[PDB]
Amino acid sequence: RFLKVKNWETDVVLTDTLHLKSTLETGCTEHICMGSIMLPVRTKDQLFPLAKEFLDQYYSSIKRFGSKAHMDRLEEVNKEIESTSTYQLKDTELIYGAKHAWRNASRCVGRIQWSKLQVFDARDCTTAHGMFNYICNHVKYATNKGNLRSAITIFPQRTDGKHDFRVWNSQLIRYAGYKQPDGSTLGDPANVQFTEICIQQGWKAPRGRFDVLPLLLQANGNDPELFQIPPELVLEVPIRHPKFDWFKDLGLKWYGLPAVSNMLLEIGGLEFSACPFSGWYMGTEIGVRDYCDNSRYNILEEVAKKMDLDMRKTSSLWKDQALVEINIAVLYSFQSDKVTIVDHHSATESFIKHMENEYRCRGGCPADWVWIVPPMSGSITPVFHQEMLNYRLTPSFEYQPDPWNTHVWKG
Amino acid sequence: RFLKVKNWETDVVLTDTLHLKSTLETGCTEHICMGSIMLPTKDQLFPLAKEFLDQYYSSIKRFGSKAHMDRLEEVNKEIESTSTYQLKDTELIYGAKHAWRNASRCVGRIQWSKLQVFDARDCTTAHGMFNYICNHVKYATNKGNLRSAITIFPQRTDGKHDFRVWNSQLIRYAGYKQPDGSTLGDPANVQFTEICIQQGWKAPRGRFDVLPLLLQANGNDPELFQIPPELVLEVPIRHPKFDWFKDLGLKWYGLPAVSNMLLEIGGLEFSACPFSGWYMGTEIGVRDYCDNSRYNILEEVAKKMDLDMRKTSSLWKDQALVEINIAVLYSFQSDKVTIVDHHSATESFIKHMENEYRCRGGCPADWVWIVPPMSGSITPVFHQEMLNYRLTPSFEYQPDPWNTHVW
Ligand code: HEM
Ligand code: HEM
Ligand SMILES: CNCc1cc(OCc2ccc3ccc(N)nc3c2)ccc1Cl
Ligand SMILES: CNCc1cc(OCc2ccc3ccc(N)nc3c2)ccc1Cl
Ligand SMILES: C[C@H](O)[C@H](O)[C@H]1CNc2nc(N)[nH]c(=O)c2N1
Ligand SMILES: C[C@H](O)[C@H](O)[C@H]1CNc2nc(N)[nH]c(=O)c2N1
Ligand SMILES: [Zn+2]
Repeated sequence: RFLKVKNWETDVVLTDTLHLKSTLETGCTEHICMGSIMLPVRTKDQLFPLAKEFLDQYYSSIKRFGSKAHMDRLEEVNKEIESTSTYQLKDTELIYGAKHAWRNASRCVGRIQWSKLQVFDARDCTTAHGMFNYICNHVKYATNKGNLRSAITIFPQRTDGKHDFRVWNSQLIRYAGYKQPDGSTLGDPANVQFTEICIQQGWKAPRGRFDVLPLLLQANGNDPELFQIPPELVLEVPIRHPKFDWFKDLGLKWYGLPAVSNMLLEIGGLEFSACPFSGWYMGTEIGVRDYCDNSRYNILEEVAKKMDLDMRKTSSLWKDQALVEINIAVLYSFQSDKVTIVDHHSATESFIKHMENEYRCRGGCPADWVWIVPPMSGSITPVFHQEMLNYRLTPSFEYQPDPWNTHVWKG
Repeated sequence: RFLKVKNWETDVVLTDTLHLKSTLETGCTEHICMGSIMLPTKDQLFPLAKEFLDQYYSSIKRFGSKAHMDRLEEVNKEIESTSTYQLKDTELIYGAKHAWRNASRCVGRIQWSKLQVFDARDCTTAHGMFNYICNHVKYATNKGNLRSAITIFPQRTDGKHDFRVWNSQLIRYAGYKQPDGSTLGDPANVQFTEICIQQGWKAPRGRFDVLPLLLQANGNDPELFQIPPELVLEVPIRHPKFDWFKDLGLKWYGLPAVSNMLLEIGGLEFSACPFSGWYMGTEIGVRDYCDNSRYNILEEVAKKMDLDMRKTSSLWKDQALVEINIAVLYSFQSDKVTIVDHHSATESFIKHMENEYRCRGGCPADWVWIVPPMSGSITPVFHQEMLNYRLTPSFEYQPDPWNTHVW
């Protein structure tokens, strides 16, 4: 079964045959589409087919399908599964799996970069302190004095699910939030709950509007521990605007390294509950979401005020005006400090090229339109007019519940 | 199976039960989501009719009543006898208001019940059609105080006699292929502007020439008609801050009146059913002016603003885009023509969602189409989870008439 997708600005039409390799479900049925829903212990019984399928994929990519190298690996993994109830990935296999999870991420606009991914094998890690060491190295390498490099660090896979390695933070670097008695929030509203945990776990909080949270790390299913990232490793950028000299006086900064640390990496049926990975920011992540979402730093009002905007009727589009300026500032500040960042036009254009290339070379490129289209100026980026097919391939990055909701406390 | 939707900006949760009444299909499966794809007999007809009449008599609190059963019987008889049937005016009105209500891509549905239905089922000719349309245009325009309306021409019979309005909107600007290679007027209407010329229209070859009407009655060849200019309200576009704006020579028409869709009620197919409301600002400003495949005025506007167009990261496309959309809203408001901004409209739609969840048990919505084409995440709909499914009565798409019409 072939499937065509069309781009209504260029009339370019592409055919998908890759969706036939799709395993997991979408949340959708013939009678309901849930494409806008945000969030729609494993036995040997189901493990080996996942192993085989994965290993068949792997040996195809290295062009050794059916070889003795292929077959003996299957034989090896097989035996290890019924003997030990799990199995270990070779280094080559781990690397492949990670890159491909990235490549399979249907919600990711940055996947043109997927082949260049520095994989750090942290599978020999046994403790929280060990975790801290690995993570510090990750940051230092990834940051690279502002010239950011994609990377992922991979901690021990899940076994019986009672011995999970988890990074409790949603991103390695992120600013504290503090609900005040009066109801106002200080710092980042997104991280209030996590800050409370951290504070409870012993963290002494500076209580400023921009405090870098401590790492909260759990190894082998033990109670998580706190660690301060050395400040010298945390690259931040003061936000200024090129024309408005009062912008700097708003006192905004942001960190340079987006490093997501709460997702689950699945490869050949193996689950990696701690797999922090990092790239570089698209400006609208900071400029549109981080500053301008109502449930976040919410500076729209103050920026609009300082710009003397007609804030009386929304039909003055003051909100829209202030948003654009804030995004201009974010990009200007990062480029001025030589810290890698991409604007939303550049990134969406790159993605379209990537995707075209993926259809030609791979038979498709699963993509979630709801997530790919940037949160401002949608229709003036080329992805808005791009039809996209959404489906799920393994290896994949998956959501997993907040560890504080599931963890069994020792003492 | 009793689905929940969450707004991630306000933590509001609504439970959807209304989807379980869904009749048509989505294009999606458990293996593939197609939510971003633009367009995925006597025995057939009675079930369809019964479902409609069931919901109608339920809506008037007469479910299972004698009147219900009597009507169900009467229609059942007519179908057996005539291989079709006719809607009582009340059913027709109910069905139209509900097809709008069920339009999952429409951000405007808060207004759904205040729709004026003009029954044009007695119409027989294209001339008759023209008269009905003129009347619709004048009622709806209402000197700039726009009112929603739909005019419904005879339903389909045997497919050989359909009524069709060939224009996609009653009012749209012509577009012509320049020898110089580019495009003058509206590029989206080039083939139609040709077909009108190709059918005898005398194009003034301008930039904003109102297209003529191509009306087809009873499966006949379509006829040309000019809307009386005094009925076409237009708005010159000026910026409230930039005086140079006026010299770009831009205007737009006030009445958005979609005319190429098929209205389906109780299994019957109204292939000619032009309807109209009022514009959300972005429809003209973001889409009609700045889409590359349209009037694409972005570059030129930005130039007038002397923005750094050397690198994409100066966000100059974004800056201009806002100003353009400010001007559109400013012009319409100043000339007292009804228009809504995307902040106001989306806010209303969330409130309308609330209402439909409460009073009806849900509200089908297509996020890809509800979220405006600019400033997406600073509108409430962006963080609003939605469920998409298809209820009847509905507006469906239908092929362009030329591709089908037996001449
Ligand atoms: C290097 C440059 C990259 C850019 C510019 C980029 C950009 C983005 C953006 C903007 C999102 C949506 C975020 C949001 O607004 O919520 C996203 C999603 C995502 N990215 Fe990328 N990304 C990059 C690299 C990576 C890397 C290195 C990985 C992993 C190896 C990755 C994996 C993902 C995944 C799994 C999602 C889905 C988020 C979810 O499902 O919640 N990305 N990307
Ligand atoms: C009264 C004010 C109204 C507003 C502000 C409004 C707004 C909108 C907008 C912005 C769209 C997206 C269209 C696009 O971007 O091309 C849309 C689609 C739609 N509207 Fe509404 N509308 C209004 C009235 C109506 C009326 C009176 C009807 C029918 C009786 C209607 C039925 C529809 C349908 C069926 C669609 C989607 C068509 C499709 O499936 O492609 N609307 N509307
Ligand atoms: C269910 N919520 C999804 C969600 C995903 C998130 O991860 C987004 C994400 C993931 C990987 C990224 C990699 C690079 C980059 N520049 N941004 C990236 C952004 C963040 C917040 C939320 Cl709320
Ligand atoms: C650019 N949009 C494409 C498209 C629009 C369509 O109708 C848009 C439409 C329909 C009804 C409307 C009613 C009011 C209004 N302001 N806009 C309205 C816009 C139908 C099919 C397609 Cl493919
Ligand atoms: C590719 C995508 O399906 C297509 O461009 C859609 C996206 N969302 C839209 N939304 C509206 N309101 N109108 C449109 O024409 C479109 N186009
Ligand atoms: C309800 C909806 O799915 C949700 O708000 C999505 C919309 N699109 C998004 N797109 C990006 N890039 N990031 C997001 O968090 C979201 N949120
Ligand atoms: Zn779907």
